[PDB]
Amino acid sequence: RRGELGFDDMLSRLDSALRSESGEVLAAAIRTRFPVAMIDEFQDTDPQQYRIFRRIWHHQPETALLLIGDPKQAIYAFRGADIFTYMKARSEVHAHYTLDTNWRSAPGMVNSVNKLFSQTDDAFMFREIPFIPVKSAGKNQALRFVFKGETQPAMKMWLMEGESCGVGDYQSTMAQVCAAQIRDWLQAGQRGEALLMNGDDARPVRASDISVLVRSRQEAAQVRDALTLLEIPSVYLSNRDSVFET
Amino acid sequence: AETLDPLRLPLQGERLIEASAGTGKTFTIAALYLRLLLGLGGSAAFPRPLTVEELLVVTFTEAATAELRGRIRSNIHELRIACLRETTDNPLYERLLEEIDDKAQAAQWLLLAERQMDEAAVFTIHGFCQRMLNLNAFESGML
Amino acid sequence: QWEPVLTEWITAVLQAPLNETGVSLSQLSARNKQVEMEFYLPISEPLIASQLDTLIRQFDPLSAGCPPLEFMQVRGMLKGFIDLVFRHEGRYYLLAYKSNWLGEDSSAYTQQAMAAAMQAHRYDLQYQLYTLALHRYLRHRIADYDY
Amino acid sequence: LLSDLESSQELDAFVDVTPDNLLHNIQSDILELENRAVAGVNIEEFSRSDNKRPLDPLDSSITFHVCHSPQREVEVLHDRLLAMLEEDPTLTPRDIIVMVADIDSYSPFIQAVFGSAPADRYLPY
Amino acid sequence: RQLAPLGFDLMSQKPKRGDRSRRDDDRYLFLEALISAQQKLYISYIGRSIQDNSERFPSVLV
Amino acid sequence: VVVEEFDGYRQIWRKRGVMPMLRALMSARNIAENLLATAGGERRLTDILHISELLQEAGTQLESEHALVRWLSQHILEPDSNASSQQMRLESDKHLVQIVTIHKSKGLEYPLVWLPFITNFRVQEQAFYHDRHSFEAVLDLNAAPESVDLAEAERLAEDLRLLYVALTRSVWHCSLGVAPLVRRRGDKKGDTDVHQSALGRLLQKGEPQDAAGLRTCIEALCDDDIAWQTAQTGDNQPWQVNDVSTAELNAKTLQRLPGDNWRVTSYSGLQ
Amino acid sequence: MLRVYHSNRLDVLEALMEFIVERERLDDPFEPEMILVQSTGMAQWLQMTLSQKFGIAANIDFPLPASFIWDMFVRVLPEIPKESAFNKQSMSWKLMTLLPQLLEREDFTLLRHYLTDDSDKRKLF
Repeated sequence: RRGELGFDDMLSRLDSALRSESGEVLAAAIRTRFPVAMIDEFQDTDPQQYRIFRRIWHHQPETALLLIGDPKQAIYAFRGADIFTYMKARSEVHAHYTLDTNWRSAPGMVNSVNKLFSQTDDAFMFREIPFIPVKSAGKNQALRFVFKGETQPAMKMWLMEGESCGVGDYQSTMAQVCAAQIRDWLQAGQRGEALLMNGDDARPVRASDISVLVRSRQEAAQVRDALTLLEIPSVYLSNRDSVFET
Repeated sequence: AETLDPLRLPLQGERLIEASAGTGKTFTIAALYLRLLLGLGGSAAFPRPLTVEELLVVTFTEAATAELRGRIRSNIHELRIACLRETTDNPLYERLLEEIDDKAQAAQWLLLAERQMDEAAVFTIHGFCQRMLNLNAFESGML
Repeated sequence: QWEPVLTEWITAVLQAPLNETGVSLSQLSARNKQVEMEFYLPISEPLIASQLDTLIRQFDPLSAGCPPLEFMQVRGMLKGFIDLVFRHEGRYYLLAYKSNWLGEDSSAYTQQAMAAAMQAHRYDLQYQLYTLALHRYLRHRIADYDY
Repeated sequence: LLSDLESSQELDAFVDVTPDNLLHNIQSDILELENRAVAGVNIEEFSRSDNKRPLDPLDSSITFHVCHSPQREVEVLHDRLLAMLEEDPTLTPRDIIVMVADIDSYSPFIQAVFGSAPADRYLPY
Repeated sequence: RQLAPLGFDLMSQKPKRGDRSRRDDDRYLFLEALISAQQKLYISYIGRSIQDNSERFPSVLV
Repeated sequence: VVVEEFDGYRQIWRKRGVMPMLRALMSARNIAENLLATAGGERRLTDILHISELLQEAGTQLESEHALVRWLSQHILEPDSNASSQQMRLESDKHLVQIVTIHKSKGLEYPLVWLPFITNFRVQEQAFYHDRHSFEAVLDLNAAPESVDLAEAERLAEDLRLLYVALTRSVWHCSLGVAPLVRRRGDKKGDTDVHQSALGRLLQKGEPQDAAGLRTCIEALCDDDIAWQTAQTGDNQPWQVNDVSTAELNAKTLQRLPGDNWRVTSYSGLQ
Repeated sequence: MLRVYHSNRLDVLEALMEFIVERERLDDPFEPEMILVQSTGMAQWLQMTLSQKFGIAANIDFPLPASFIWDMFVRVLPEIPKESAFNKQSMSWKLMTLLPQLLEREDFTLLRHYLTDDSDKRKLF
């Protein structure tokens, strides 16, 4: 009645247009428009989007479809994405291609990730999501986070000691342990003891290098309160609060 | 599964690329864009070379689309310079220059791609849906 | 309801001649008339009000009263829109329209009241700039021109 | 379309521009219809770099500026226009033009940064 | 500034010499702005985002 | 004197607008220098500047002067989040510890990453799952246990994907916080709920164990890259500032007037 | 004779127009001088430059090329009204009446599928 439109209303209108009988010819017009498609971030794909892309580019000749994505990064299920659509797409298509080389992290962290996720079979508990061991880069094989004592390992699982603990006490103890490790890295980093070494080049660890990865706002405020007690300033990048509420 | 080479990918039918975390996905996308522009691959190539306004790239995040458009523009300019000079400093650009036999027609096509880079068909999902609803409004029934 | 009185008033305006010889508006052809002449007048000196108002009062007899207006030094261009310019028997004439006339309803709009309105609303500077613009226009257009 | 006319009389009055500044260099390269871009087909042309045109470091004719917001952009532009007015003693703000891609988006920021200047800093807009 | 065509217009299908488009008009406007500048040319564009500090690329003409 | 200068501020606000009045207020009172001299006042100054920019952006679209005050009071009373009305970063030069959620860390890069709450999990209660054959969204309004189990399986798969996203963002070093967390209300029941989480499904191989079993499963996968240590509660000293001095800087001053009185006017301009 | 004046800048063309006007005077003083422009700022700058060169700039008409072409159509060929019957709004209000009458044809089935689904006289206009 008002004539307005929404973000998902465009997808619903295109799916209803391709659902009709004449709109198939419209799909041929799309085959006249772009005889190719390269779809990035296919893990964040609604079923309407995949129904459209199957309506246009299923089996027609001279048109190519390239679904470039990652099933191990589909974390937007709260937004509307769905991994079962990706499993249906993997069951429908025939060819699969993967990227072997990893250019970001040190080979110690890569070996830790390939060791932790390949303990059992089907670690993602689904049959259509297999895990493969990725390979580290040749240019980044000399990355070392060195401490005052010796070379610090990649993954350090700080096991909190005790039989049974609550939620708030565990969060407070692990926030205090993280703040103590942060202040130890900053106290030894300003004297040239804790370093980041690429081959022979060295860099002291500043406050911008250490980052705490949380999941909720309450535990982020807990980390910020446990870190501001030791005279360490910290920023919250995920702060979406309005300026008018201050 | 098999390993993915950007200069040996058959661009026929439906293909599923699984790019892991930290891999060069935007570089592989730019390599496949240059492959679709110049028409490289031999037997696994496209039947005809396409222009900039015929390659459709769909990415969800708008900043990712802007970064990919800027990177593809920079790659087009670098490949045009490397084809005019018959030399480059990148090994993938070296293999791209080794795959082509002609240099003048490829340089003219890269110059026309640089001039038509503003009219590139690299949009988002909702932007592509709105453009298809506004373009063919008769068969769809959109205002 | 105003329409049948307005048209006879318009013809009463058109029947009234406005000249020193008695020339009406119906004797003017389409090529002789020119409505809404827009002119641009340049000035490269800083326009001093004290050097201009005294030059006006030296020759204009209506500047006996009318204490001088104050304005800043204006250097540049001046826009103007003359209502009507028309020639007749080889002589050019200017015509402007003023139609507010709120304070008069009787026949008191004589030459004294019109001169008082010209002194109050300060239309003397506008008419002098119109005469200067028309003199420059007839000098630029017509060769061998005399004012 | 103009050259296709049969009874057309073509007259050319082109005043040549002496190439000294960078903007005058660009205008002379456009008027003379020549290609000054060095591609470097050989390694001898790629090694040496003196075959191009020398650009003086004090030549502030063409400058490119990177800003972070529409407010900071015109805030930088106002200071740069003040520096340009201070650099030349004979320079009129009428001879200065500012063109924006969208007038309605930037016009609040332009009015904000042009009204906030004090009396010694205010230029009319 | 890009203005998409109506789609069912026949002038966009078979272009002639005297046809006018907004993209070519904007490119000729940039050329006339380059030529019409006598003394100084100033160009400013948004390069970094104010929200997430993302790199914003300039136009193809610049 | 304060009432007179506030009446002058009202005159500037009625003639020139919002930002000229705010700039004259911040220049006459010199509150910006006092907020920059105070430690922790730079974020307040950036918030004041953003509020001033938003008030200037909203003041041009409104004719009345009280309408902007009503709009500001309404936007104070309305905590709705727009893309323009969000808080920005306060400083960029000073290095700070960047706390970032797992969804906002997708595609980024960090040298050292600390994960203190990677063992905390939450059980999905509602029965909204997907069929394993038709791959369609099935919403079960009745409390059937099969739908609850099929939704908890998808919740555990989402938690494992979040664990892989959070693990694959470190470059040099990542640290994990492991603890025998029990979601059940019983304190000492002989078993912990780490097998109900994403990390314990890989540590304990999808089997319920105890704290000693979790410790043996941690110590079983010990390599050169993977190590463990106990949590030590202790603080010695907060930090050292090690500040440095600032060099001298000055501002240029314009010598003359910017322009003469050049304007193209009419007769009405001279009257 | 159609005279075409090619020049690099606009000041040479303005000086040539000034020299043309001062060289050949008009026989009719009340005849307007047709200078075809596209925008109002171009006509304003031309008026200011002609006032600077001549001391005055009056009775100079700046019409559109389409308006001048239709005026020459009226002046040359008789029995033609001053306004065209085929305008944008006139053809729109004509086609809003004509399109429901032409829906029964076979060639207009696409517009019938676009229009006869739901219509509160919004898609038709």
